[PDB]
Amino acid sequence: NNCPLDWLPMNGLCYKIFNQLKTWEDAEMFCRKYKPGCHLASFHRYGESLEIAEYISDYHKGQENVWIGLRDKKKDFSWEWTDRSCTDYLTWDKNQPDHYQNKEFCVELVSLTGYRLWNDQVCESKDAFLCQCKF
Amino acid sequence: NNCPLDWLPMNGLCYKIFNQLKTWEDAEMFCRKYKPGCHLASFHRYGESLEIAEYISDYHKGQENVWIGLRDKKKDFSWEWTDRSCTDYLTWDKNQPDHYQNKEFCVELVSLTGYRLWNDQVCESKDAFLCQCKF
Amino acid sequence: NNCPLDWLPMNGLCYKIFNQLKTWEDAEMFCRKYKPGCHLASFHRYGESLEIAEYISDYHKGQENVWIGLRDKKKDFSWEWTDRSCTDYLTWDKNQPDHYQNKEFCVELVSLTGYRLWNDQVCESKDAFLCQCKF
Amino acid sequence: NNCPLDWLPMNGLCYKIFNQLKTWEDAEMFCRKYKPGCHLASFHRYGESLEIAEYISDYHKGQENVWIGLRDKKKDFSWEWTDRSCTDYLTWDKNQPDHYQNKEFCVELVSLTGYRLWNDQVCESKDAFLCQCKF
Amino acid sequence: NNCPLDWLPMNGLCYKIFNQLKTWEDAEMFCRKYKPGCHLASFHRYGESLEIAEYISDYHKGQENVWIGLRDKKKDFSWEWTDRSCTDYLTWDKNQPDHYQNKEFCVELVSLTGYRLWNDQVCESKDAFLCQCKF
Amino acid sequence: NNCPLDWLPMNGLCYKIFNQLKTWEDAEMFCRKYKPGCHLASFHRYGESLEIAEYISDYHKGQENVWIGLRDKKKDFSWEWTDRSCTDYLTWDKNQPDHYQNKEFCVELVSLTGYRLWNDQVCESKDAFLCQCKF
Amino acid sequence: NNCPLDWLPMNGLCYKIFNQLKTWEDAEMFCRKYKPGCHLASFHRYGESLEIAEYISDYHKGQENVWIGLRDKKKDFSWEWTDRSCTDYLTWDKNQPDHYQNKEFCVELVSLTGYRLWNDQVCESKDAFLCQCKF
Amino acid sequence: NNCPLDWLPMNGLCYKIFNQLKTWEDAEMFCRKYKPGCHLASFHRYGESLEIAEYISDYHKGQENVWIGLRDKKKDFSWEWTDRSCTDYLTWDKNQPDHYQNKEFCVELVSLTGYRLWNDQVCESKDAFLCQCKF
Amino acid sequence: NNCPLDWLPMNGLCYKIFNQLKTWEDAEMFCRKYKPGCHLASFHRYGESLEIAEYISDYHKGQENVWIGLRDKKKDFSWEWTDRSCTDYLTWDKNQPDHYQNKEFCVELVSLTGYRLWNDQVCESKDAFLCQCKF
Amino acid sequence: NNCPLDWLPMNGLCYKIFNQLKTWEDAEMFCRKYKPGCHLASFHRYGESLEIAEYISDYHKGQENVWIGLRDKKKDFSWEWTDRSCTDYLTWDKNQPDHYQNKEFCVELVSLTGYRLWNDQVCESKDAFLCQCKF
Ligand SMILES: OC[C@H]1O[C@@H](O[C@H]2[C@H](O)[C@@H](O)[C@H](O)O[C@@H]2CO)[C@H](O)[C@@H](O)[C@H]1O
Ligand SMILES: OC[C@H]1O[C@@H](O[C@H]2[C@H](O)[C@@H](O)[C@H](O)O[C@@H]2CO)[C@H](O)[C@@H](O)[C@H]1O
Ligand SMILES: OC[C@H]1O[C@@H](O[C@H]2[C@H](O)[C@@H](O)[C@H](O)O[C@@H]2CO)[C@H](O)[C@@H](O)[C@H]1O
Ligand SMILES: OC[C@H]1O[C@@H](O[C@H]2[C@H](O)[C@@H](O)[C@H](O)O[C@@H]2CO)[C@H](O)[C@@H](O)[C@H]1O
Ligand SMILES: OC[C@H]1O[C@@H](O[C@H]2[C@H](O)[C@@H](O)[C@H](O)O[C@@H]2CO)[C@H](O)[C@@H](O)[C@H]1O
Ligand SMILES: OC[C@H]1O[C@@H](O[C@H]2[C@H](O)[C@@H](O)[C@H](O)O[C@@H]2CO)[C@H](O)[C@@H](O)[C@H]1O
Ligand SMILES: OC[C@H]1O[C@@H](O[C@H]2[C@H](O)[C@@H](O)[C@H](O)O[C@@H]2CO)[C@H](O)[C@@H](O)[C@H]1O
Ligand SMILES: OC[C@H]1O[C@@H](O[C@H]2[C@H](O)[C@@H](O)[C@H](O)O[C@@H]2CO)[C@H](O)[C@@H](O)[C@H]1O
Ligand SMILES: OC[C@H]1O[C@@H](O[C@H]2[C@H](O)[C@@H](O)[C@H](O)O[C@@H]2CO)[C@H](O)[C@@H](O)[C@H]1O
Ligand SMILES: OC[C@H]1O[C@@H](O[C@H]2[C@H](O)[C@@H](O)[C@H](O)O[C@@H]2CO)[C@H](O)[C@@H](O)[C@H]1O
Ligand SMILES: [Ca+2]
Ligand SMILES: [Ca+2]
Ligand SMILES: [Ca+2]
Ligand SMILES: [Ca+2]
Ligand SMILES: [Ca+2]
Ligand SMILES: [Ca+2]
Ligand SMILES: [Ca+2]
Ligand SMILES: [Ca+2]
Ligand SMILES: [Ca+2]
Ligand SMILES: [Ca+2]
Ligand SMILES: [Cl-]
Ligand SMILES: [Cl-]
Ligand code: NA
Ligand code: NA
Ligand code: NA
Ligand code: NA
Ligand code: NA
Ligand code: NA
Ligand code: NA
Ligand code: NA
Ligand code: NA
Ligand code: NA
Repeated sequence: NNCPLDWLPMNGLCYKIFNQLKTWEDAEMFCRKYKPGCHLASFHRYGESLEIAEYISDYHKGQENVWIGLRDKKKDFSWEWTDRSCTDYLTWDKNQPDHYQNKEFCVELVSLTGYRLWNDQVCESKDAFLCQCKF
Repeated sequence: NNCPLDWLPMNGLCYKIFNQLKTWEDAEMFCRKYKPGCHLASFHRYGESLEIAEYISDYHKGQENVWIGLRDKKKDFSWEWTDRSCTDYLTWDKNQPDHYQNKEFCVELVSLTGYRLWNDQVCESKDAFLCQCKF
Repeated sequence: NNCPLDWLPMNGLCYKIFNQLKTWEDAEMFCRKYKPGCHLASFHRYGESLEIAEYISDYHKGQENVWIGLRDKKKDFSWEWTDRSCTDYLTWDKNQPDHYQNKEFCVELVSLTGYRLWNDQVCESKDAFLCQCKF
Repeated sequence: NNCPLDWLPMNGLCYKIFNQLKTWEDAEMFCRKYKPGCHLASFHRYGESLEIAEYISDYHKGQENVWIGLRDKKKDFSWEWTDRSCTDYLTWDKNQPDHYQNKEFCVELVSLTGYRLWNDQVCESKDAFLCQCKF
Repeated sequence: NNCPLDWLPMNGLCYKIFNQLKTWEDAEMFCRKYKPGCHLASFHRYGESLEIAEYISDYHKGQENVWIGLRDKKKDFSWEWTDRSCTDYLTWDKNQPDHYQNKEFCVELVSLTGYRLWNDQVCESKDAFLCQCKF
Repeated sequence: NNCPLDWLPMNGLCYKIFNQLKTWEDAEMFCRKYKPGCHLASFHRYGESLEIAEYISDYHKGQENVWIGLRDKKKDFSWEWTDRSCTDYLTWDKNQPDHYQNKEFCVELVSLTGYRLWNDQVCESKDAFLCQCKF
Repeated sequence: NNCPLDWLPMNGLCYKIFNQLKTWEDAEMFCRKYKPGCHLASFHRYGESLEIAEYISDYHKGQENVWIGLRDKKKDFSWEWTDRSCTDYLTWDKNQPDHYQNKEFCVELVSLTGYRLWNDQVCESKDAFLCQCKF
Repeated sequence: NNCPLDWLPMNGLCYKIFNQLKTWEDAEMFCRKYKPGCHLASFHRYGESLEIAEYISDYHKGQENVWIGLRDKKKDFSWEWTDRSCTDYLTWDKNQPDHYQNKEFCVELVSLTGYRLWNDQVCESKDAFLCQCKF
Repeated sequence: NNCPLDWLPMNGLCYKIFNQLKTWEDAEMFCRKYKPGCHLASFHRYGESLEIAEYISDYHKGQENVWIGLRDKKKDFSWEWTDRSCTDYLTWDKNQPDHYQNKEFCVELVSLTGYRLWNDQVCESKDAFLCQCKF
Repeated sequence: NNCPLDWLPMNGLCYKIFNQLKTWEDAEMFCRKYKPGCHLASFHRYGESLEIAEYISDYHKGQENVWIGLRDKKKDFSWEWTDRSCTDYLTWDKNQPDHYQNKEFCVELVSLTGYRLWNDQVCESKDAFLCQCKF
């Protein structure tokens, strides 16, 4: 009804992991250009993080990390979602975010954590990615 | 429509009884692989038990017991649903759960009770099963 | 399109008259086996009665009365709907229900009242019937 | 979606102009038998008159007037809608309704006014007609 | 799904930029004649401007401006939407509207502003256009 | 609180039986002049009839009938509520309304029916009355 | 409660007729300074005209007309409400508005019509006035 | 806001235990006559039972049992609430209901269970009671 | 009455201008200490801007600008509301914000724009201010 | 209004910090005795922690830690809220909970963290406390 068969429906939106590897920026443009009304995913509750993590664990083969829509463009710990939603929830991995070497401003789901925790990472890294769309 | 023709729409979700016999664990992952977001069914009110019980008695094939999403992971009688909803409702059959022979940590609907009551059973045993999805 | 094109959409559900003549219980089992989530129809509002009456008058030829889902299972004047919804609405015909000779425990729409009012009738009578479904 | 592609969705219902010419009675019965849950159209606010008027102009060419669901069944200026909705809104053309020569009891949208205003007319006149359905 | 796959679902409606050059009036008629209930788009919220601006930037390349449904038919700065919705939100570009040379009465989204802001333009100019439909 | 302590809160409105005897018109004017936005009560649901019937039985002793806001001003059975709400629910007593002797045009709740059913009565008769107000 | 006892609650706002005589400008400023969130009244549906008309008749005796919030600020028949709401509804008296002798730019409810219909009048005329507030 | 200080607010309603002792019938009439829109309490979810039980334990001194609105007038296990709500939830004590000596048709909260479980009891018994009101 | 009589009710909250002149931070602490749940005002809709502008123009004498709750805490152009609501709406004045000489990090309504548009200003400036509260 | 003047309204409930020092248990029963339905506060999202933290820092008296409704009854680290809401959120301070000296099974907001983080503490120790009510 709300979403096509191969998309995860949650709180009015539809989510899908893509196994293809891309930079954070390339992943966002792809989601946006996939169908009108799409972006890399934004998270707003713990239940979402867990339902999403399990979904990726079941539908994604490999240990590659997954890009999500959070980023720090101003480069000063002001994380914002590409979909323009509120940053009213977080779940950083242990010791994150750390702006490692001052080159990490794009967020990724950490494979080692069952895709449940976030990590700021180099945007030029090649990760799989999670799109979020309205249908 | 809210659900495909052969699914039971109920309080916003869709349910279906599958007659193929599987272990509790394979019944779960089967549901999750039918479509992203599905799980073995969870119950939260008396009306659902009755509705579900009637649906199964009308649509199943055979006289098998049915696996649902409730399971005792810690083995300390701490029942949790695979869909992560709160365990705010329970409807055990007479004298259950009994962790019989300390080898029962999975819940099934009991066929002899017309599929209304629950019973903790051996997870490696095979049963028919009830999936729950959001479309 | 909440319903197939040959069903009447009404307050979240779908309705359809079946002109084949059946006993009250055979009608209920036919609705039940039609598709999951169906029963003989339940009524909860004055507006539903008038809408259903006209629908029946237009799609139901002849003057056979029509079975709906109300019945007195305990034979004690406690009317219940087969869909388990609340009995919070009643529109009995003149001098009904009367449990005539204590042999009438099933409810039908009365052809003579333009299918607006109800009558308790011998359950084994053959009437056309109104199914209700969730799609 | 709320309506088929060939229909106009407005405030919860679906509307379609039919260009076949019919008497008011035949137009009402055609709508009723088109599919369950339909009637000639009722109007309740100025926006609806304006939206319908433009819709007909775009999808109904020619100078034929259009039947709608208002009629004077008691013949004493008691205008009621066939869909049983409230007569809480009227938009009569200049000097209407007038029961001209006591032969006018059905209401049509007047082509010369761009289908904005109403006229009471001989029910046996052949006009195009506007149906309203629930899907 | 609320909209066809190549349309943008937004607050109950569906939007689509058509990359064809037309005068303001031809663009309105094209939308109106597409399916019943469409018009050049109306805007009522800041979030809509941002969402539309981004969508247009991604699905409409080049520098052609885009027609929207606002127009000053009376020519005394009384801006009205073709879909008759209320003019309760405005987002004019710097120093607009200005009725430049008494020849500008139709509104367009300005490419140079990233399609975020509005400008009144000569109605016979050729722009791409944004349709809005209710499905 | 939605209503003063001696008024019955029901579906957004406040109701109160006044145990004073008045003609139908004096009863309407009394309610109207009580506070801005009051009228003799209008009814739209079966649940309201039951709730009101019980309330009146408990707070109005004796056998005097009770005026409600339904009246046939035109005298051709066109029943309208004084609060201008839609006449979309009726619950006439046996064989009513009958315009007995061409002198009955105002409606009252019938004491002998437990204030559940309606009757058209001579407007100059003295009944207690039921006011409805928006606070 | 939604409004004080001395005010009429209608569709979310509160209305009160003031019997003091004032020019249209003084009436608008009195409403604004009465308390934050008030203006002379705006109308958007026929029900409101009818409810307001009766309210004024009951709580405003005498033959004085009543100021409401509609006015032609540009002086070219561009009627706008002081509360910035949409002019989506009009109910002018016979042959109004007429800009009689080019001195009429403010709108009053006409006493001779029972306060149902409107007239454009000399803004400096002393009329009673209707305020609208949020509480 | 919703309820007076000494009442427990839950799901739109207000609840209060009265320490005075009365028969079931006398307790119901008292609630009804206390203020318009009151009855002995009805329960519809487990959380209600527990929040209520705790409230009574804290505000009620003594070990006397508490009457609630459930009863079996037809005397055949058809329990219904005096407030006319659905019987979509139950929580009988161990081995209840038992229609002991065929003289128990009124329900009471069992003090020994911390007022959490129900017991069918003699209606002529003197218990404290829980009223439920709308304000 | 969602608010005290000297406050402006608006979309669930209450607003009030304070004419005393304070630095941006002293204004925020004054709103905070006024009553629990108060801050300098946040804006989220075009309609709020216009309503607040008129309210200020009527209850605020003089031309002192007015502090609102937006500020750039990280001094990096990342504007946040003191009430922690989402920055999903902006209405900057011409050529603002400009961080003039890198000393302006607090936002005020501009008197010259009729209090409609915003300007980033030196936080130590003395302005009147707008509080917002939940009552 | 939703709450009394000296209470903090937040997501439908009312909160207040009490400075009187009490044991965790007496703080709980004190809240329950302030009004039926109250309990020590429960948290379910990051925004509440921040809102509450700020409120307390502004309205308390002293530098005491604050008791909240979370407590480990079974002493097996199974935290439950006194208001019976699900424990779907947690925000422990550094290295907590530690069941230190196996004598800590009650949670307090830590003053040195600006009242944002939690810590399990000795239940017999005294602290300021945060009540939560529904009015
Ligand atoms: O060194 C900081 C760096 O950590 C990376 O993640 C580490 C992780 O913290 C560590 O526990 C694991 O063993 O190896 C990972 C990969 O080196 C992050 O990817 C990076 O963003 C920084 O946070
Ligand atoms: O012995 C515990 C065991 O009981 C099984 O159920 C029994 C049931 O108790 C008995 O009354 C019936 O006749 O036979 C059933 C099947 O042996 C449960 O299936 C099992 O899970 C345990 O609970
Ligand atoms: O007499 C009890 C019996 O009545 C039937 O209804 C009658 C009805 O009263 C009469 O008006 C009509 O002409 O004939 C009907 C059929 O004989 C009911 O159908 C039956 O259920 C009983 O209630
Ligand atoms: O004479 C009453 C008659 O009017 C018809 O309408 C007229 C209309 O008023 C006039 O402006 C136009 O030029 O000619 C129409 C047709 O003669 C109505 O159609 C008819 O119903 C009567 O009301
Ligand atoms: O001069 C009025 C005219 O402005 C056009 O916009 C111009 C703008 O004036 C100029 O400064 C900028 O460099 O180029 C813009 C695009 O041509 C408007 O497009 C036109 O409608 C008038 O308003
Ligand atoms: O006869 C018409 C008349 O009926 C009154 O009701 C009577 C009823 O006719 C009678 O059978 C019963 O015993 O007493 C009723 C109460 O007087 C209506 O009240 C009146 O309005 C007319 O409809
Ligand atoms: O002549 C235009 C003039 O009309 C006034 O209203 C008239 C009204 O039309 C008439 O029916 C009544 O008897 O006398 C009124 C007052 O002369 C309007 O008040 C005025 O504004 C003009 O429109
Ligand atoms: O004897 C059945 C009878 O039980 C009463 O309750 C008992 C309860 O079951 C028992 O465990 C306790 O020791 O004493 C109670 C009082 O005798 C019920 O009150 C009655 O309704 C029956 O169910
Ligand atoms: O020049 C930057 C400076 O501008 C101030 O605003 C000016 C405004 O540009 C001008 O139109 C008006 O006449 O005078 C204002 C005050 O000098 C802003 O107030 C200031 O914050 C900076 O943005
Ligand atoms: O030792 C465990 C104990 O810690 C207390 O908190 C300490 C805190 O760890 C330390 O950093 C700070 O300087 O002093 C605090 C007070 O001693 C907790 O209060 C207590 O509950 C335990 O967790
Ligand atoms: Ca990192
Ligand atoms: Ca078992
Ligand atoms: Ca019968
Ligand atoms: Ca005519
Ligand atoms: Ca221009
Ligand atoms: Ca009568
Ligand atoms: Ca005039
Ligand atoms: Ca018993
Ligand atoms: Ca500036
Ligand atoms: Ca600790
Ligand atoms: Cl009803
Ligand atoms: Cl907006
Ligand atoms: Na999301
Ligand atoms: Na479930
Ligand atoms: Na039904
Ligand atoms: Na209609
Ligand atoms: Na739009
Ligand atoms: Na009413
Ligand atoms: Na208004
Ligand atoms: Na209840
Ligand atoms: Na705000
Ligand atoms: Na809470």
